[PDB]
Amino acid sequence: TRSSVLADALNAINNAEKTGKRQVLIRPSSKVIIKFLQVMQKHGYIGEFVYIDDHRSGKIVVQLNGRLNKCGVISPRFNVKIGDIEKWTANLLPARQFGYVILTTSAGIMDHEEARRKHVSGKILGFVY
Amino acid sequence: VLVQDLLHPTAASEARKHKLKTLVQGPRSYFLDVKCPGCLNITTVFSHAQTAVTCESCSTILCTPTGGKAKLSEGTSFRRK
Amino acid sequence: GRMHSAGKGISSSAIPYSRNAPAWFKLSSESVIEQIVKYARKGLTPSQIGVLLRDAHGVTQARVITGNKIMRILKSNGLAPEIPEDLYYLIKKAVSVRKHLERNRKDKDAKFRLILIESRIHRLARYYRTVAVLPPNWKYESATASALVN
Amino acid sequence: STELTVQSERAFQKQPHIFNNPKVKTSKRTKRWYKNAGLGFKTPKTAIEGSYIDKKCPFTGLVSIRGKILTGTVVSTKMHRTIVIRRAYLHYIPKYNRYEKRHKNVPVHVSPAFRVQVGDIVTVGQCRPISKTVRFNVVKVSAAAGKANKQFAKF
Amino acid sequence: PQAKILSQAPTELELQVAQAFVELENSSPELKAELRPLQFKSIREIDVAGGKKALAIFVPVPSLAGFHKVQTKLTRELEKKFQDRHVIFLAERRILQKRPRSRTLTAVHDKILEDLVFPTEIVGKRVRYLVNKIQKVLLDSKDVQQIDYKLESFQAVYNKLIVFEIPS
RNA sequence: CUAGGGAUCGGGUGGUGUUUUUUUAAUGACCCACUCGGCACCUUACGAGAAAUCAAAGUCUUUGGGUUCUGGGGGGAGUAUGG
RNA sequence: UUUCCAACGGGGCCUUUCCUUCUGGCUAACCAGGACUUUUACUUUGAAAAAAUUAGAGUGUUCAAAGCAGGCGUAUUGCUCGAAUAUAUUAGCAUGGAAUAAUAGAAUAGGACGUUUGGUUCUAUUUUGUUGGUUUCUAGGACCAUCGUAAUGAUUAAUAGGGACG
Repeated sequence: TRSSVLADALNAINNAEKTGKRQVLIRPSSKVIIKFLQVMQKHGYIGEFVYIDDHRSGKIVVQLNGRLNKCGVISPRFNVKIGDIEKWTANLLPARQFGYVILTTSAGIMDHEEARRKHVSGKILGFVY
Repeated sequence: VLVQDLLHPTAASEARKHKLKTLVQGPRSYFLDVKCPGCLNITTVFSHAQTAVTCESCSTILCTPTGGKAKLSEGTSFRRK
Repeated sequence: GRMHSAGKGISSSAIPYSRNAPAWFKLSSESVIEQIVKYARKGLTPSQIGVLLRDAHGVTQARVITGNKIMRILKSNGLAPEIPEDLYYLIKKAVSVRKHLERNRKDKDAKFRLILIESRIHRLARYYRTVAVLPPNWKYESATASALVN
Repeated sequence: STELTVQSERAFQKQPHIFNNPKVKTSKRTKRWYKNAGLGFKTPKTAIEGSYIDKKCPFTGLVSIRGKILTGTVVSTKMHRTIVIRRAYLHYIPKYNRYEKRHKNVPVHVSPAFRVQVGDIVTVGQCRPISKTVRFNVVKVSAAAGKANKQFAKF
Repeated sequence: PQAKILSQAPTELELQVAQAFVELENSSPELKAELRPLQFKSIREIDVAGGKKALAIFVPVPSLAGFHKVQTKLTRELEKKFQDRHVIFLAERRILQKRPRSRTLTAVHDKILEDLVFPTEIVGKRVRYLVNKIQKVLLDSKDVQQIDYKLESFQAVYNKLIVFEIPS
């Protein structure tokens, strides 16, 4: 079972990048994963990607430039206050002056500093670089 | 794989590789619109048939069902698509 | 991954992208609907309907050129089955296993093979009590799993 | 059960101090005191046009509504003129940043104006203490069965 | 813009081109019985570059089943009278008080997606991101009879409310 | 998800495909290809492990796909006691 | 601060992006008035969170630990600074936020857009003539006879399972 399609996402791109690819075929995929990857392309850790479609789940193809070292889901999807995101920074991020945990929230999906900017904090999704 | 999108591969490389593993899904088998030697009425049996066709004029069993695809009785005119 | 079997399997019916009648089949929807209504009043289970007269009359499926699926067809006709198609034939498997259970008493795999079928009938009875297509007063029982098919 | 002409008890159930006038007999023929419950509650039309009494009904009797109002689902209507609801919720533990399923049973008096079933959805309000367990009284029945009156007569 | 064969749902432009609205109940034995019941709501001309307007004919839903058997013939029979203008028949679908799920707000124009052309269906969305910006979506086909040549106005038709590169 | 392979066996196909012979490729079986099922092997180990070794005993300090049962130094001891 | 080139923000509005209906102040700026483009889980801003502890101005208690104390001239009969804030999740109480998870409408269409029409429960702020037995038209809900309404309801057939048949 693919209990989290978002988990049997980027683990696939771990098994592509650590094994040295430039793309992988992600199926299934959701708007969870679609907006997740739009956020990642907006940060530009990964590069250009395309959603191709069937009358089934759907596929995504990514064209990065290497800078995706590691991502991962932080399942279970913990619910975080404003001051407590910075706890989650120093546990599992490389340095202060880069690196993004991202969040799903009632303001959609954005990293924890846009949460600091647009002044909410919501449920965890993953850590991305 | 190096630099090509997978809308832009060598196309037919994965085309026979077990229908659903291809870049999208497309079924294996085919349709046939053929006519019996007893009526010359177009009797569309499926390629991978599971039903032994009694003729529409005769009572002749004009196919024998087998796995994979079925085994017709000879006398069926074929044509393309 | 199979339940109750410990094996891997792919029994394929895959569907390409396009929805409507694509290229060649020249009948209207009314023609194939009245064909399926002809098939439906023959008084057999929907497996036996499809396996014969999707294969002998050029019918693609009962959903693409037709529009209304088969258990929706029979309930608009008054010939909707009691327990639809698959719980009945799993009770038929239970019939076969339980009639071989007293041909010989110590067929020990038959004690193991009834449990899997009985468990899947429990799940199907529970799912058909979920969406309320089975009446939730009756319960499946081995004292009704050999007098209800044949 | 109770057999309206509701005085199956040893003592005449009536509205206290409400006085059906026996000398003058005229086109009144219904002296039934009822109150609003407060808080925007539609009164049940049984209570306007009923013969039951129920001292602890929030629409006809000497109780009141205050402070708390609570949702939940029914269970175990096998008592008389009262139900028990059970509220589920998620306790929190910060050792693990996680939750925990718990439930609480509230024994809440029910009116005869409403008629319920084990599995409906209730909304109750706090009242003065009625018995040991009971501090609540059923005031809105949001039954969400799904209209199975003739739903089996289906196409 | 007046006369006959509709059930009187008028717009201010019906009859300057449409002898099909007046005089194809006169040149038809049984297309008489086909065109005369049909309605259409409104007519929008839409400018695409070259002074090239497309007429979004707001045909209702119950005029698509037998209209497919005349859309092969009628889309060029207004190309016989007015040229450098174009005819595209659109239908109107429900947006989904109490509202259901099935055909919500983009599945409204999912059946306004295949119905720029006819009859070769679809093969799928191929949506690009930084070139949801340009939004590739393709077809597969059997034939070419109104695909592959009038599509460069159809690019400007759709994506405001099967994007038009198709390798046969 | 990735290696990389010549075979296996259970199925599916027939090359202007080679021979007994249904009649060049029939019964069957083949070289060249292709598919999913079971049993295996060995390579450089990218990843590990303390190490023998492991294509999983991986994708874990760059620590979180889901779920179940155990272990906390050696003994005393799977002993006493109780269920 | 006159300000040419681009860049970070949300809004008035618009390319079916309903952003609603409701009208006295009115000729929607915003105030009463009938329904929300569903209810919980989540989170954001207030409020409650005793004082004493913990963090810190300022104060030469001789530095301090302390303490909330105190400083200034013609000392001419007086002048005059203070004794902050930070914090404390669940539970409880208020509102958005519009993902996540949940709960599913409209498969009878015995339902919505019904601006429709016989008929049912109705009806007195009333005007009736001052107040109560006898009434209507009538403001405000529901459906059968009943059809006019826009675009009238089947999100998939899963490289997840259950059947049939070969």
